[PDB]
Amino acid sequence: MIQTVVKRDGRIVGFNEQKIMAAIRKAMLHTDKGEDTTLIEQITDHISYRGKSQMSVEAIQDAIEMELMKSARKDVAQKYIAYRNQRNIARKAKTRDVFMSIVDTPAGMMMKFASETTKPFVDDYLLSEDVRDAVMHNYIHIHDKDYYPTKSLTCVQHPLDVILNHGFTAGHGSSRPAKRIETAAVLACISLETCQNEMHGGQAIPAFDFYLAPYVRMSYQEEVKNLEKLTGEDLSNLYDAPIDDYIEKPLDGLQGRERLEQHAINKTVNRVHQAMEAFIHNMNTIHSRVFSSINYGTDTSAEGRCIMREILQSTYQGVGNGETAIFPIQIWKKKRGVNYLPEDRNYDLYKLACKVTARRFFPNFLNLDATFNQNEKWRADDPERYKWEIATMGCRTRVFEDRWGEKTSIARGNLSFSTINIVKLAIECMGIENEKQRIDMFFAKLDNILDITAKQLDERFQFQKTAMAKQFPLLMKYLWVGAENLKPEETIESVINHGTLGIGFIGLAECLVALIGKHHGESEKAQELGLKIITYMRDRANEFSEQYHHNYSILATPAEGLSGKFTKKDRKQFGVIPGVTDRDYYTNSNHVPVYYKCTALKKAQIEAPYHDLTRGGHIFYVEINPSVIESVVDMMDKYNMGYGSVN
Amino acid sequence: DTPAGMMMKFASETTKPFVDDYLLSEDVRDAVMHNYIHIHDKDYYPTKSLTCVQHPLDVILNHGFTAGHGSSRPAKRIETAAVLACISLETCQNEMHGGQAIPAFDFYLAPYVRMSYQEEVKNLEKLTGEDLSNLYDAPIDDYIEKPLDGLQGRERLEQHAINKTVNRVHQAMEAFIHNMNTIHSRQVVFSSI
Amino acid sequence: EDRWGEKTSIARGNLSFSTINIVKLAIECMGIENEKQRIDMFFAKLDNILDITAKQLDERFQFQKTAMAKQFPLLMKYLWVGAENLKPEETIESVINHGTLGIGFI
Amino acid sequence: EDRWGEKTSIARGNLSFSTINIVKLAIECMGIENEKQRIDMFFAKLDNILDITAKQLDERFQFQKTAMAKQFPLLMKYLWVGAENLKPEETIESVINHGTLGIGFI
Ligand SMILES: Nc1ncnc2c1ncn2[C@H]1C[C@H](O)[C@@H](COP(=O)(O)OP(=O)(O)OP(=O)(O)O)O1
Ligand SMILES: Nc1ncnc2c1ncn2[C@H]1C[C@H](O)[C@@H](COP(=O)(O)OP(=O)(O)OP(=O)(O)O)O1
Ligand SMILES: Nc1ncnc2c1ncn2[C@H]1C[C@H](O)[C@@H](COP(=O)(O)OP(=O)(O)OP(=O)(O)O)O1
Ligand SMILES: Nc1ncnc2c1ncn2[C@H]1C[C@H](O)[C@@H](COP(=O)(O)OP(=O)(O)OP(=O)(O)O)O1
Ligand SMILES: [Mg+2]
Ligand SMILES: [Mg+2]
Repeated sequence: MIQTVVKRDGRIVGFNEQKIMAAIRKAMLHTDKGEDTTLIEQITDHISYRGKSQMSVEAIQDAIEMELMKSARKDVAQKYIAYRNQRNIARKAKTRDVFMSIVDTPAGMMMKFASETTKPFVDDYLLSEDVRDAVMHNYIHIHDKDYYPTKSLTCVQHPLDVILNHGFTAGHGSSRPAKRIETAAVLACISLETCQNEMHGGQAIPAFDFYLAPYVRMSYQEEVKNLEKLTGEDLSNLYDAPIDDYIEKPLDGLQGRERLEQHAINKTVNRVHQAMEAFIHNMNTIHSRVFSSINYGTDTSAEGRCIMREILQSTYQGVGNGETAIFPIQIWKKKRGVNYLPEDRNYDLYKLACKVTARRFFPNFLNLDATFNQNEKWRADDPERYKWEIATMGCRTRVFEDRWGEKTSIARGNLSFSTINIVKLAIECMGIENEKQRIDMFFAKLDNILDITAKQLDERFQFQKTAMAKQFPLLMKYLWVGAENLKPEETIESVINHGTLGIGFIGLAECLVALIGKHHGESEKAQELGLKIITYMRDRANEFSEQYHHNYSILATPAEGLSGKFTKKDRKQFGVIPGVTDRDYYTNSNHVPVYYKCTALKKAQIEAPYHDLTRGGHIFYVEINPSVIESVVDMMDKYNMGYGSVN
Repeated sequence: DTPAGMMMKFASETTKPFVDDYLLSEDVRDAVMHNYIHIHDKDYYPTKSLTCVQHPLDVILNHGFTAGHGSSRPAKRIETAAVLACISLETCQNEMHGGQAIPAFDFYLAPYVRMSYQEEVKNLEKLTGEDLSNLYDAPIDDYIEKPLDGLQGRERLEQHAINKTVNRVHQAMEAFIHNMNTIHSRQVVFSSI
Repeated sequence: EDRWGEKTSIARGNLSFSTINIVKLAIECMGIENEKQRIDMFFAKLDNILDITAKQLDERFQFQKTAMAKQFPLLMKYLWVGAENLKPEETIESVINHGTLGIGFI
Repeated sequence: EDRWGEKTSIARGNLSFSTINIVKLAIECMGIENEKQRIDMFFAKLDNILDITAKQLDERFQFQKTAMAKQFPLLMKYLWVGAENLKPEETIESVINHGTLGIGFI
């Protein structure tokens, strides 16, 4: 018969026939009709005989189920199997993640639960038939689909002046306008964190130096007032006294009323340094607990320069014990006539920026001299000229133009963006040996996929309106264009049509190899064909914008949540192809593949003429001494490069 | 109506049936269904979380903390200790499902009022060149602020430092309250002191 | 209080708690007409419900162990009682017992 | 070692210990012709004997507590770990779990 049973943990025990009987009985006492031991005895006798003298618990339960689903009582088997499976799932939850398979920080687990429970229901009940079929067959990717039922937007550029000047009331929390540098930075961090919860993208602050400039003078005035209180003097003429720069100088060797004109500047510099050092640590820890971007560089004043040189020296020492800071993402705004040439006003700040980018990976560089960035309403004497300087985010997104409004990049943002796979569009028509027919079929299918993605974006726009203003407290009261005439229970459809709808692509080297012998980085004809298809998409986007009364733009997708979710589903359907579906990850939107070795000059020369057709966003990533960064910035200046992120 | 609220509702509704059907016993489920017992925070059952903790602030103030990729040096004033306390209270809320409390607020924040008193004195020494080495550990009965209507020598150079220390602790005690109240927009963290 | 520690309210908290419905038991014990047998039946039901509640709390405690210290970064490195002698991959069994279990009523 | 205390060896000792006869279990498993079956039977009997021994040690532990500290003046006033916090009439339950239980073999 059977002598020994091995438990699950590993213990060895003697065979006990009164254990199978009591287990079958508890499955017979949960059905419509129970039974006495008439069949239990037969099952146990059959199991005990025909054994191996040593059996496991699972090896006995398998036999129990096999016997139960074989003798006239198939209703006890289906109660036995389900209970066994539930107990197995319960025991597998002590060291694994079974609950995610059925459908580490607790907040992350809850967010994953929400995303997984939301995605399929949106995929089924909200999308139309044609768009659903297009999405199913690995054609188009709808970014942040989990947040679809929450009629949410992507990002916005914060007009920090409103908050800093009038105060903000969000819920039961109200805050007055600031009066020094130790509160303006905190209020900026509060605004970023608050608006992050209301949108599924990043947060950016344009004109970082301009907004905080007025709060460097206030600290100086407070220090002067406190300095004249213990001496009984009268320093009323120093309040509006112009200052060349807030440079710290040693105090020894002076006396009188010119010695205390420097103590105030010294302590003002110290306070501004501490404030800018707290900003970085806060925006790093909050993310490590939020996509944050700050752009600055086009201010010429003693206060803006002080802020720009304190931030650029607190980002040099790093965080903690010298560690580099991942956030916030810092961007330098370079213009011809402000801080570029050696004789311009802020050349030393530019030199410091180039030095810091060689140790701490930041800042980036945004070129204001490009054709698509220049604005005609700019004059370097208006104190509010920052409204006409373009700003970008760390997520590679641009919103400058507008067909029914001003050409500004403040208080505007993205509404939605979707990505179109074109490598499959090339493999699906790789069979043809004649080039002309192959290209014609490629274009014919590209037209249809573009129409489908435009219809999907229009439908998502139609769903995103009908959202009450109260659902977004901070965004639709202080941080959007017309968000000052909207009642709490009023639809935002009267101001929603000021954002950007993005159409992106992933992979162009692969498409050309699946089309012609090589990619754009080796063959000129492939480069011409790629430029042609990009221009065709841009013209179709213009037609869509004219037809649907919206704004459409072409984007180079950042490839942060779509790096791999396009090539596995093509390997499983088309097989391994040399140089196309044999690398793991597709190459980026229009870059140069990381394996085709090139120099910076050739890469820049080939990749430059795409930025004029990628108005929705583009990057110039170069892998690698301040001289190297200076050369990179000069190379960007020589061409129409819009955004660069050399490290 | 806020997106975070909708996501949390989805997550809780997803979690509850799994807890009912896979993790509870048969006698517990019958009592739960027949309106006998109520299990608090059942939506957080799969996340093996705790409810409450009393924060020891001296550990994170004398030394620093390294959570994730961030780091922080030990506090050296009153305008950074009151911020590190907020950071700890907001960071530990996402790892539990209850409330956060700070015991002995006065004891924990006391050793930094004195450090604030020793920097204004240093600035005064740098301005009016003296030594002032005996003012550091002078036993102060109270940090009360009074007007400077008539003083001279080493008696108004010691009241001025007290005035500045009081003005710097007021602006941090109000910042603590404002920061803990404004977590509604950014459920608001349940905090006690 | 602590049966295996010191009377310290620092670095300690609650693990979980459940509440017990008392009024339903009293409504169930309402057809009795002796004023002395009714209270005895109420107590008999209350004892069983308390036993089930304690069993549920113990089972939740057993599940709450086997949790790695690395999914509670700040709590199990600085803020808990013995957190300092723990490693990221170790479970919190050795220090979890300083918390409390709660039985409620309404 | 200590699962609920520090890893010291001062003021700690042994509560009781019991020994298990292994040779008799092997003599009983001697008529089996197959070697692997013999070893499996030996382990099956050893597991049961270990369970009974642990039960006996736990029962003796339960009896050993509820002993007044007055019965061991010096030991429960100065020599034990948690002593000096105990009244003469208080039992030693709170400080008895720092000892060790012993299973032995020959
Ligand atoms: N001692 C045994 N002798 C024979 N078969 C056994 C024995 N123990 C378990 N089995 C087999 C046959 C039973 O139908 C089946 C159910 O096991 P069960 O008695 O619930 O044990 P278990 O390992 O789950 O223990 P527990 O639930 O008490 O921790 O396992
Ligand atoms: N309520 C029930 N309904 C149906 N079948 C049951 C029920 N209770 C027990 N059984 C059956 C299937 C089980 O595998 C067997 C023994 O029950 P049980 O000991 O609870 O299961 P188990 O061994 O899978 O659990 P565990 O892993 O928790 O020890 O009897
Ligand atoms: N808002 C904040 N969020 C997170 N960390 C912060 C914040 N503000 C300050 N910190 C950090 C910066 C330091 O690492 C630490 C202590 O600050 P602080 O007292 O200025 O120390 P320190 O030694 O760097 O000062 P200093 O060099 O200016 O004399 O707290
Ligand atoms: N961390 C914070 N979070 C939110 N609001 C804050 C925070 N810190 C300060 N505040 C609020 C408090 C005030 O309402 C507002 C401006 O503070 P502050 O610069 O001290 O000016 P004030 O109006 O209090 O001036 P004064 O104290 O001179 O009268 O910001
Ligand atoms: Mg510092
Ligand atoms: Mg104030």
